[PDB]
Amino acid sequence: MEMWLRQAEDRFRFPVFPSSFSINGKAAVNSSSILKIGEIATFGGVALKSISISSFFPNKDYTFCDYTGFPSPYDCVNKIEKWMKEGFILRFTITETNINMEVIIEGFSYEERDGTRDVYFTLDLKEYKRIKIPKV
Amino acid sequence: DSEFNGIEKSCSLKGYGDVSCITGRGVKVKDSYTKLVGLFYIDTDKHTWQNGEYQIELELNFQNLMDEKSAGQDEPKEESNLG
Repeated sequence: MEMWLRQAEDRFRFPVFPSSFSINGKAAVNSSSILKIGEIATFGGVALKSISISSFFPNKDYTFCDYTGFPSPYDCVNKIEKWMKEGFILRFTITETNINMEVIIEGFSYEERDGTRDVYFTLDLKEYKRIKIPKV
Repeated sequence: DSEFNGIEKSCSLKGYGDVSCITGRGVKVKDSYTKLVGLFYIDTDKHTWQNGEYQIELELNFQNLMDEKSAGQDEPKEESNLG
């Protein structure tokens, strides 16, 4: 499997695939209480999905890397930080699954914690839906 | 003598009762410390039913202290011998 983040024709592919990934979905339920019968509930609408990714940007060509030719760690950091700064609408896809949707970046944290100069990161994404304004 | 007005004494009560406690009727409240009973007139009322519980809220206006036993001591006026 591969992981991509793309802004129009500008595409970025993650060099190290993470250890796991999980998608969260919820729905809203409205509750009322009626005399002498108890609680009742009705459907209220679905919420936006969220996804979080943790991995690192390598500082050298490892054996377990997805491909060869990726940029430096801080080049990746700068590119993603610029995307988060301007509030771009991006497309996030994981191949061989059903995950292919438009998202927006909520958080980005990175750190260095050993002698290898690798940069560990955590990325938070949120599903994006455009509003339709009717006309006549 | 009708135009004079004195000090006003009131009570705001919330508790349990029946549907008979409505505006325009007299009610009795017992004092805890002295064990004395007073008579009040209901000025405002509100009854609510919700979630299987029923409560009342009253606005009371104080009239006077109920006399211990009988104030005028009304006795049933009977002849000593019926016939």
